[PDB]
Amino acid sequence: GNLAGAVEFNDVKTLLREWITTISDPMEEDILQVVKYCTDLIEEKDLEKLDLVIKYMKRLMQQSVESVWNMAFDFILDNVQVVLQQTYGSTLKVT
Amino acid sequence: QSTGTEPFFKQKSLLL
Repeated sequence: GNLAGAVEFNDVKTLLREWITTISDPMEEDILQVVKYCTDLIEEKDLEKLDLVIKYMKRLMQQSVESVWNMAFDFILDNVQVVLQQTYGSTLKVT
Repeated sequence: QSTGTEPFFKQKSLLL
């Protein structure tokens, strides 16, 4: 359940809260890390906690909407939804 | 300094 080094569910929330608001953040690989985690949690069917991460990343990318984070919102949402169309056949509507 | 590639998310996600 590790995500950006954060092991616990409260840790990933607080750490990715910092990652988005305080960092110069690197190439889109770091966004695709959370996309990979969405795909893994899709295989493992732990989408309970992954929905938590999606809706909180919606919150944060909408609150920190500045160029790369605006683009990261569309990138993160779309990629989770296409893999969720592959497995479940429906798109997760956090909005 | 130049680490070649400088991640944050991925860095911690491999460093832990």
